[PDB]
Amino acid sequence: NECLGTIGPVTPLDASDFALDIRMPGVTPKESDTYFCMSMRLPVDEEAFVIDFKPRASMDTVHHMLLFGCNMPSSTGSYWFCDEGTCTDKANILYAWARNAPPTRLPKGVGFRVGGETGSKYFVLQVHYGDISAFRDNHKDCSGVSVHLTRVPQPLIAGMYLMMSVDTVIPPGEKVVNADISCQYKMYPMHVFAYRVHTHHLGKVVSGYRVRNGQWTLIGRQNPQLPQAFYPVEHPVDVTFGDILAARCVFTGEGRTEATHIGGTSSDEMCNLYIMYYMEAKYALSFMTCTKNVAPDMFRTIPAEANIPI
Ligand SMILES: [Cu+2]
Ligand SMILES: [Cu+2]
Ligand code: NI
Repeated sequence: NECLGTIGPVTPLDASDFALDIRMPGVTPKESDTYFCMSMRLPVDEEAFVIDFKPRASMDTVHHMLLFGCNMPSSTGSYWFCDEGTCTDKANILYAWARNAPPTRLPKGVGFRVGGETGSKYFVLQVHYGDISAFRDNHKDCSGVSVHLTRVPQPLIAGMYLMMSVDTVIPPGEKVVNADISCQYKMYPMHVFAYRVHTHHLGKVVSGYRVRNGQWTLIGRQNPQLPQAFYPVEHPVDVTFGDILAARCVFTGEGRTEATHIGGTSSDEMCNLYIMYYMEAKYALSFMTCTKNVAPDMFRTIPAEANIPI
């Protein structure tokens, strides 16, 4: 979508609301599959709430876009290759836009808390230029996301529960390697409303579940090779103190002449399940993470769908 020019990136929507456009600074990808990053300091220092997102993506070149909240972008520059890093501190994903899998809106009354003393001070945008054909014109690109921010406190707060493997090793040619992740939930109840799966080329299926008294409730199941957008859940699933979140990524080593471990490059793998949730404002925490596997055995009871592709 058009570069903003003279009007700037901030549009007053009303006294309490305003839209902030986060766009690439007129960039021109010179190689296919370029990952460019840029940051935007929040205009206000006080706490605000992000209540909507509107993509401004060029349907041709842009493969996917991710918007994160953090306090220390990886670079002080205008833009930079994301392979340099997104955020020095923890990058809290807030939005993902995938080319052929349109994003779902946040439920109304739900917002991510930013700014203030504890929320993100910056937004970091990542734009993945896949096919850079339409860039021979050597035209500058300003794709991005328009965020709707409000100072009006939201009754439900959005957060992210990230389950990620750190130790997986996929022997070469190995037909099937599983990456199990599990943790006991120890906070106030959260309600999952969307999920996103992330894996590199060896990923076949990624599934996540709430396990309560031994029964498995599907949160989300997706083939990570399909566009990695946040997909809505079939039905809202509350996760409560006492429950255990379980996730499994099914990989294959076929095609690889060497072992593949967890890592950031395409020759490495990742097993990430982003579980987007909402919590009552007074009980809400913005992010939780599980990088462990506390109930290995429990996986003997994982639904068969978790192993069969989709
Ligand atoms: Cu992409
Ligand atoms: Cu990755
Ligand atoms: Ni409920």
